Amino acid sequence: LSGIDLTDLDNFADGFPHHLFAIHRREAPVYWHRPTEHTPDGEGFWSVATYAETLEVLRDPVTYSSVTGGQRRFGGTVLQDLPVAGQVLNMMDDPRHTRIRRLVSSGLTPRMIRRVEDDLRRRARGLLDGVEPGAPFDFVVEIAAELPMQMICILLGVPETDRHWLFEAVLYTYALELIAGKRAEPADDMLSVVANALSDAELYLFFHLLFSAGAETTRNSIAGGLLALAENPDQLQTLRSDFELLPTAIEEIVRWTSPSPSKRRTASRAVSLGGQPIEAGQKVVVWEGSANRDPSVFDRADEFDITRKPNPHLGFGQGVHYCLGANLARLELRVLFEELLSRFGSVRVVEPAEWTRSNRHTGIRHLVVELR
Amino acid sequence: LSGIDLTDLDNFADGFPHHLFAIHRREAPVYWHRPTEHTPDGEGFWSVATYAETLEVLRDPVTYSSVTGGQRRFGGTVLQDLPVAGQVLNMMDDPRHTRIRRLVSSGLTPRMIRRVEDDLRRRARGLLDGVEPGAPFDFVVEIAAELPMQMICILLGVPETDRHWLFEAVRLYTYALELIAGKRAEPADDMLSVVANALSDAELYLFFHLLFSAGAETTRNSIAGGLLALAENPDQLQTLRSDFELLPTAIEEIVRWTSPSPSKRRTASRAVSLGGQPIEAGQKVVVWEGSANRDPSVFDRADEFDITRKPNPHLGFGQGVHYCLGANLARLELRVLFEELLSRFGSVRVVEPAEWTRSNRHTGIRHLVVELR
Ligand code: HEM
Ligand code: HEM
Ligand SMILES: O=C(NCCCn1ccnc1)N[C@]12C[C@H]3C[C@H](C[C@H](C3)C1)C2
Ligand SMILES: O=C(NCCCn1ccnc1)N[C@]12C[C@H]3C[C@H](C[C@H](C3)C1)C2
Repeated sequence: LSGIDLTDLDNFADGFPHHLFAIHRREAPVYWHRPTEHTPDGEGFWSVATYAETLEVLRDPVTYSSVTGGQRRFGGTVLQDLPVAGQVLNMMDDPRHTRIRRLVSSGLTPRMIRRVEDDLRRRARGLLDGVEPGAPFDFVVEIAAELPMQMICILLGVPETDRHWLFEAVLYTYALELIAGKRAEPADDMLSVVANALSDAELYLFFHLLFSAGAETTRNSIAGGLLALAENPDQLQTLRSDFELLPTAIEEIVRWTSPSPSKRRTASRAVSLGGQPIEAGQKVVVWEGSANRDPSVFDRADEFDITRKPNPHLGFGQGVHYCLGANLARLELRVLFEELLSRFGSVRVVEPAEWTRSNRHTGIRHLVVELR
Repeated sequence: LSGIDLTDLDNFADGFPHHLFAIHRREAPVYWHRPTEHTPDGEGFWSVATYAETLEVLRDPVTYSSVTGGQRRFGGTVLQDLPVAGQVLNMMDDPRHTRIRRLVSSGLTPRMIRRVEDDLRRRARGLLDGVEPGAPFDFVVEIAAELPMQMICILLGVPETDRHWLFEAVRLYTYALELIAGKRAEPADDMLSVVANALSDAELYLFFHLLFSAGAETTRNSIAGGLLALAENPDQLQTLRSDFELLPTAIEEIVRWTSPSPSKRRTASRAVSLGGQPIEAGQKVVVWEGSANRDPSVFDRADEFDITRKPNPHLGFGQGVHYCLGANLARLELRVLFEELLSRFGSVRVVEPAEWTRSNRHTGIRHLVVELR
């Protein structure tokens, strides 16, 4: 561990480095990672690689704050200190977090869910209908990105005409206008619900939180799922032959892909974690991408198994900040794989996957496939 | 004023709308501007167009906070509330403001000012030597942008080889964080090192951008606007070019006239009256130095450009505790550029109408096509 820099992004250029986290889990489940030239803020942090200790952190939001602690001016939930701490739902503590989470949730109505589902089924059908069997194409650009971006446009009440403003961005001006329109005439969408309850800055952070959940996190689960099934063709065949297995399979996709593999917190008081003495103000990073392959908890943790049960993965978090979009993500994955696997039992990856170079997101930038 | 929206940027796309602000000074020096669809946050604000009241706000930083007030979560010094309030020098209050201000000015050493000056003189001479007389060219892109960007690169300690990251932004984020890390590893004789080695990466980046803004936006705009004004006033151009002893007075007039940073926001921290109106804690207050700088109660012939204007107690660099730390650097940029240009050229023709930036926070020219002879 002394020689491994978890802030050196070159270690993440080829995917999540499971082999380095095996070392971390074995040698030091909780340890103090000194800063290097790559480390945000020039400051060390506690690094947590195992499941039980990761959950200890997640389940104690008072001790392990999503805002700040000690004399630290601001923290948040990424390793770099950010002044947006406190001002966006994921970087918020109680009592404000409970209120705002209730407000956001109030906008995820049964009708919105059906609106998303109806659009997703039509769109996924159309996209998969236009695939040329056996012809190579980039699955990330042509399919994986499109579906969840349209979902988030529907949640945010972005008119169909204006969705180009969002896509081209993967903006501020358009979002502020969209925000002012909804204050003017409230509309039946989540951006309207939050805008008519907050500053424009807070609204824009919310906007980007969800644009990120779709554009990035959900897209990455989709592409990663296709790659995992491509690597496990026997499992692909089993799954396509009985979609009753799909909900269980989707959970394994999220555990395996862990698209959001790390979180930061800030200790608010002295505390002992994994036998280590944490001080008020210090940064703690948990690695759900490592917890999710902890062999203390998951049998054959380094194998993809679409039947895995139980599957208590931390891919959508755990506790008070648990992913509000978890079921939307599941719905995207379910519909996409129904339409894809109904059509195609052969998935060949024809160039090596190109990964995003990040320790905050595990994502595939390009995945060139042929479907038959 | 009932039919005027000072938050509608269509009103600022052609320069600062001096006509609207003459109406504002006449009708209601201080008044409550209701929000429109263009108004940040959907919230009204007090708008302050006259010199006396502008000055009064600037000079009372306890009442008129640069952070927040009342129950408001965060404010800052633009109309939109920003969560960077409290975390960058200009959006800070005492006691932290004083500490950080002194830190930053400790880096404006005589040797740094010399480094800037020696570079400026060389580059300004190079650039003007390169001009083809009579041939049209974009003064903003070719000259007015270049000089002050080089200045702020010197202040922040950006190696000449990495200066393109900044020019191409006007990728930078990533570069700035590596530059910050390098100043922590190996302290250098520059302003960024001084601040880095006294703060989070965020805070340092916000400081980096503050100075970057100061150079690439505000100083650039003074230079381009100063040339436009001289072009519009050719007799004064001639008088100036005959006697460079007039330059210091002229430069103050350039700053008054151009008012490159023509508005500021504050947040009231307590109940107070301004211009005979009651302000309550939490309420936004926007002052318009661009307007104050043409208030006829203070400036004779206020709507006329006069290079000899004395006195000239303009608010173009602020006033009170947040007064521009770069005032002498901006004046130096202006002085060298106009020495060098007016030495060579007594004829300045603007050949395409000026293209203005669309903003009520900055008054600046995006393109200014000139011929010099
Ligand atoms: C496969 C896709 C997704 C994954 C893996 C994922 C993962 C996560 C995780 C790990 C957290 C916990 C954050 C923390 O502990 O600090 C979270 C929170 C959150 N997610 Fe997702 N997410 C996904 C999709 C979405 C979608 C589509 C939405 C759209 C509604 C969404 C909205 C949210 C929100 C609003 C939070 C913050 C909840 C709170 O702090 O109370 N997520 N997500
Ligand atoms: C013609 C060019 C410039 C103009 C018109 C200008 C204008 C201003 C104004 C109006 C303020 C007051 C802000 C407030 O009251 O909220 C200010 C502050 C400031 N200026 Fe400039 N500026 C110019 C160039 C520069 C330069 C070249 C620097 C480089 C050091 C600079 C550095 C600063 C700093 C650091 C502050 C904040 C000081 C504080 O908050 O304590 N400015 N400037
Ligand atoms: O914090 C997140 N995403 C959390 C992890 C991914 N996710 C999103 C929803 N479910 C999972 N995103 C932002 C995006 C912008 C705006 C704010 C603050 C900074 C900058 C980061 C939020
Ligand atoms: O606040 C200013 N500029 C003040 C007026 C221009 N100026 C600068 C120095 N003298 C004059 N700039 C920032 C630039 C970035 C980073 C912080 C906060 C936001 C976003 C705005 C500062």
